[PDB]
Amino acid sequence: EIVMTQSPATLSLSPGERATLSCRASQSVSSYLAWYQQKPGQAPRLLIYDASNRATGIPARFSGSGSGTDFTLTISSLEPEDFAVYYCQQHSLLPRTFGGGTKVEIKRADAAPTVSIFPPSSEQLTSGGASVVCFLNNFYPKDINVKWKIDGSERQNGVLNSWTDQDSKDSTYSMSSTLTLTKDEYERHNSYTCEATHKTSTSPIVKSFNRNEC
Amino acid sequence: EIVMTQSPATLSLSPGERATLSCRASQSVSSYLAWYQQKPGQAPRLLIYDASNRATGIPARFSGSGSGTDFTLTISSLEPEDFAVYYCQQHSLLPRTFGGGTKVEIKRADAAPTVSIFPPSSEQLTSGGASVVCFLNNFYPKDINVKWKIDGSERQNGVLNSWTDQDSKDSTYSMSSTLTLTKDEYERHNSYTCEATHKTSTSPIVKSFNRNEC
Amino acid sequence: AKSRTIGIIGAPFSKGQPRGGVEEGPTVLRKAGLLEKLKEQECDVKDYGDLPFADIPNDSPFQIVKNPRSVGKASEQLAGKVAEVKKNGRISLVLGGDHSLAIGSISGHARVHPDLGVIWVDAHTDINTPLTTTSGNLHGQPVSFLLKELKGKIPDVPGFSWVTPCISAKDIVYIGLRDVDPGEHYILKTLGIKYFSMTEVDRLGIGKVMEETLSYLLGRKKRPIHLSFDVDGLDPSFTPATGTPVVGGLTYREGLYITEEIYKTGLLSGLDIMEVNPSLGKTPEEVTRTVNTAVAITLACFGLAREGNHKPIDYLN
Amino acid sequence: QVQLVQSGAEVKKPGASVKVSCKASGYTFTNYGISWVRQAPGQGLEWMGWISAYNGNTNYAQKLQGRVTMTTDTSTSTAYMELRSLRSDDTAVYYCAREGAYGYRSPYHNWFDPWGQGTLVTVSSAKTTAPSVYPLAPVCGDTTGSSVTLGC
Amino acid sequence: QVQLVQSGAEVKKPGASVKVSCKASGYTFTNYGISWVRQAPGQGLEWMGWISAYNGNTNYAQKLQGRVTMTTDTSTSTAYMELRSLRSDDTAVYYCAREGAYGYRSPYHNWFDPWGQGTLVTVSSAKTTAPSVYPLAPVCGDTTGSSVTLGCLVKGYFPEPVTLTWNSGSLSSGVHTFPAVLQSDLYTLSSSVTVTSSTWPSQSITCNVAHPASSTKVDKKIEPRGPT
Repeated sequence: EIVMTQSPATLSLSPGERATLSCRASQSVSSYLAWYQQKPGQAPRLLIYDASNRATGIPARFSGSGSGTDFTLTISSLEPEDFAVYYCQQHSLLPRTFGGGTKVEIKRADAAPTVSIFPPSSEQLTSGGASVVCFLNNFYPKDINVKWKIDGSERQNGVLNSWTDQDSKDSTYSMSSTLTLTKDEYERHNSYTCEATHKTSTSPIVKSFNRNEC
Repeated sequence: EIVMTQSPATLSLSPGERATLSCRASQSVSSYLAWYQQKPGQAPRLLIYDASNRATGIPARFSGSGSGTDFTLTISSLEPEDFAVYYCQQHSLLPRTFGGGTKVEIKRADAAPTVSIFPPSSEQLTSGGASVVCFLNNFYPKDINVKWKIDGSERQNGVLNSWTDQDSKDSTYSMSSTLTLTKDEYERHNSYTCEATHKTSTSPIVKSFNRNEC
Repeated sequence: AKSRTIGIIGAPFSKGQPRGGVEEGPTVLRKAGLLEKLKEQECDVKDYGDLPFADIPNDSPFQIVKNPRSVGKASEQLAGKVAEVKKNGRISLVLGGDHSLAIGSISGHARVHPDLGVIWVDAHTDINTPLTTTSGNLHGQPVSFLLKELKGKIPDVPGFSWVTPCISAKDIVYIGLRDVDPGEHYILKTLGIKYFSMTEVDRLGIGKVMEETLSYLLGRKKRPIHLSFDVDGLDPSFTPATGTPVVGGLTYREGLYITEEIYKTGLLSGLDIMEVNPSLGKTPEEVTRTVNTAVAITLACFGLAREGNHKPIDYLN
Repeated sequence: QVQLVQSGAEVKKPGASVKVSCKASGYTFTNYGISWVRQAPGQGLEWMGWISAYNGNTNYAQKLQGRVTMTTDTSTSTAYMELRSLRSDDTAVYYCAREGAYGYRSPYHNWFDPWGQGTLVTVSSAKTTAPSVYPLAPVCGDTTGSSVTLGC
Repeated sequence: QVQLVQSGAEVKKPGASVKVSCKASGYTFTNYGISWVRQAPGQGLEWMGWISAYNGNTNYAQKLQGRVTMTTDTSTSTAYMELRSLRSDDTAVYYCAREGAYGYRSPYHNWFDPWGQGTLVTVSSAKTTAPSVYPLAPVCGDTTGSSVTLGCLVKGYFPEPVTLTWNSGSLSSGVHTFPAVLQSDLYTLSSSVTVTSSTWPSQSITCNVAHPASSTKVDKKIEPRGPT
């Protein structure tokens, strides 16, 4: 049992220069560990087999080093098809731990989210439910805290969030704030606020609507 | 698996005559068990190794007997340095259970607790908490039930008690009644009662204070 | 005495075999108290410490042979240390590690005694060449760098420029073969090496096997015996925490009998305890059985007979 | 080429196991060893067992000893991984990959290079049901911005 | 003499183990056998495993089979005891003691006589934090009795312990330092009281709270509140 730690937890580097990564071992794995290229929704493709030597079908640019505690993975010719989570794997000690994840993002000028909210349908009120979802579209980077409030008094334990992968063209992100309430708790209150907070937003953007307003 | 039972659960004998103890086995351990002298906060010092024979550095007075089901430990010359919890250990059957505990107290004329209560600080009200602790000092013996009440209606699941070891000089005990409430539940009510009950107290001593009284 | 005058050489080396973890070879065999269990009977035990094995960064492999330079440098450093402890007149107890160290552990022994005989107790022959291997691991190729008859069938592997072939084909005895390659069996039948595989051990019994072994090596002339003992040659019910276990091996009784008959010649002059891997026991109890087995094998090499031993003074006093 | 075909996307409630076929093709089987690695979504990956096809060597991992059983079928080169006492934390994509057998004749391999395509395993006790669409989308329709967000 | 030196006071959350060294000295090792015994505070004691240093004999107990692993290091005579799947019931003082190996050459021993000094192991997931002192102590100050009880309240600290001295340790009479208690929030509470009379309003009373695991010191001067 050896914990394998990766020092860049996330990474955002524009298509261009080197993007050297890190994988630190808790013991001396001693030039016996590997590297991977798990794209989202794919099988983890092998990059490097034992700390170097560029395993069998890698294009030109994924050399690494090691021997034997803190290893590197150099992406010298970044090539924007390579935007995937990278994993380091020790192998010559059991059990066989992996790294943590090295999500190489895309690096652009920080985009503001389009903070937009929607009431539940009247069809859902005929079912007995109330799902209030605030959609935040086209933002960069990821980090947004969204606060729901009962007419100004904050909401917990009903909020669900769905983050996207980074988009291919504008390199932004999208997010729902899925808040589900009952039919009774819907009809008790009116002003349903979506307090969004992004780094581009100097003030916390609060998007709201009253019940039966539209 | 043999349960080892000790017939004096507690014991209080003044410095003086014999204080013969008991350790009953559930089978025939047959002259193969031991005795210990765990002082509070110490390592359990060995008294007797196999039912007799006074193991290697015991002063003059800790003889015992056995062979083979219900054993004794004689303290013939009581010597008030010996006020410690005593444990009997069977050894020639696995797994190796111990006794229960034989807390030899100090035996004096029963002391009345000084039942004293304190409000939480105003510093704690600036934090959002309310810890109401009723201190009961210098009592003997141990057994006191303390009742907290919401202006006369009893309190549960917030009461903590911290008993001391028996004091060296006056041979008494001390106890906090640590009751922690919130800032809101503090401000709802005023008269915070400490219904204490000791054997010296023919009536249950109720110590109380109003909120913002002092 | 002449025997049981031990110089222990640790060698925590792993870059011949794939299963990383035999670097805790000398660490676990010493923390089980091999030194203290030797020091009851009259053993002048002198610990020469573990060796510092450097990490060559550009360890470019051969065709199939992998990590060649690290194994070559490790065996050269070990052969220097073994020649040092054999100039002190001791018995070179080397304990690793893996069989890749036995190149240096026999070469440094042959720098002092050029006429030694190797009892290679192993499940495998370890006689693969860099041309006939399939794994390419150098724990499967220590013998083929050492045999004089294989000069010319060995390419110049980098890091092994110092290796002089030191023993002949008729001066090595295998005991416990039960997993032999086709290339290994072809070399073993071409050179005519006297081998006692598990067929012959089941046939003759370990008494007749050890009698024929000592008559084959020591029958013509008394000469130093270098027992190079592997812990997968014993059955994996006794040593499961090894690198490449092969079932149906020598029993713990038979292993102790081999080492006792080697001791009673009085001509033991080097011991190798390789392939102990404490990181592969599925329980710590498996590691405990493996290490207690290897320690008992070493103690029975250096005098601890199972019938008992007494110091030569009267005990009825 | 060197592949591992898996099957298949299976849902088990907490009940019986999710024995996954990992069919090997292209390379010589009983000359390497298939291991298994799980991945919860949005998480890392955990190695969870390795059989050697040379001789049936189990060699499981911590926290499931126990729960996993792993076999081979080397007439047709698949390798299996069952489970026991299923649980809603085991909602993962179970990958199988090849360590290489660590015998004596098996070649040097330490690095997982056949990789199978993964297996969607979600362990739940819910019933298979239809979705319920409750949208609001103006059609566009105002309540002051130009860009009309809308969705289902 | 015959000792067992242990190390050391360690806190693990539920996570990795609390492998404790039990270093033996003075007697011949690999001629006896070290066992281990736990003790939750205010409870009895439970034997929990015994290695023989003669040959590595595990011999664990019920309910942890499993969780414990026990090894030796008999080059330097220590004996180890690891753990697995840690839990908040395992807040105990893990003692190691010597049964004696039950081989054939090892002498008669059945009775635990080296005893080690114990090892403070509290298994919690809380964070190391400073205490919060919220006292009321009249200084003395009335509200009718002669004996003026007064004390500090030490709130929300982790881990154990604090050091509680009254007026830099000078106030020693009437000191009733209480044993600590662990909250439902996995933080700890403690208190101490000193009792003076009503004839001493000019006694500045400061409890000197210091929690060295957080390396925080709170020296609390307390004053009464306004009468009449």
